[PDB]
Amino acid sequence: EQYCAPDTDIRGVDAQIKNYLDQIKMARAKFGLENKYSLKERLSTLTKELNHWRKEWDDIEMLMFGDDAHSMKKMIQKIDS
Amino acid sequence: WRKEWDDIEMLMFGDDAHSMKKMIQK
Amino acid sequence: LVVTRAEWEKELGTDLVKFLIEIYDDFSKGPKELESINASMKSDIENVRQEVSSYKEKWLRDAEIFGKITSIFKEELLKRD
Repeated sequence: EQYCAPDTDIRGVDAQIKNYLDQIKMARAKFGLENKYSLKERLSTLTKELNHWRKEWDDIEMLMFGDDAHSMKKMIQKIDS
Repeated sequence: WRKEWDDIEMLMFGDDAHSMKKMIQK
Repeated sequence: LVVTRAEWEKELGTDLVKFLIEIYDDFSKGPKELESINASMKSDIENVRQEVSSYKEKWLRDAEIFGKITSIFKEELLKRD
């Protein structure tokens, strides 16, 4: 709206626009540059978490391995006969 | 009988894997 | 691909400066849009931290399982005898 103001000089308003456009670039750039990168660090943390989940699943498997071993003991009592 | 012996061997292998698992837990 | 001139650190943040020191980054999305996702992306990073805590809890459960696995381990040491 300042362009059509009565006493305004065009040069100054053009200068304001350049500063404004540059400020737009900087805020958007900072947010985007963080978003992905910080999120990528979080994703590496998530891959570590998935490895931990795999370890938990392996512990569950060892327990189920124990169940299998108990079933095997019952079976041995059975080639005993 | 051979299958039963193989199952016993697999149990021994699992016990071996058990030590590696304890090492990982440490 | 401009120069932050410590200003990049002043706005993006000092700590991040590590990787981007060791520009040409995307700015295609609207800064309002980027601000909204970064709220949500930060929320997702918090969710990832919560998931890491859950994985640690899973590891503790696995450790309780390992302590029962410990009697079996003692029997195995006796067998190795």
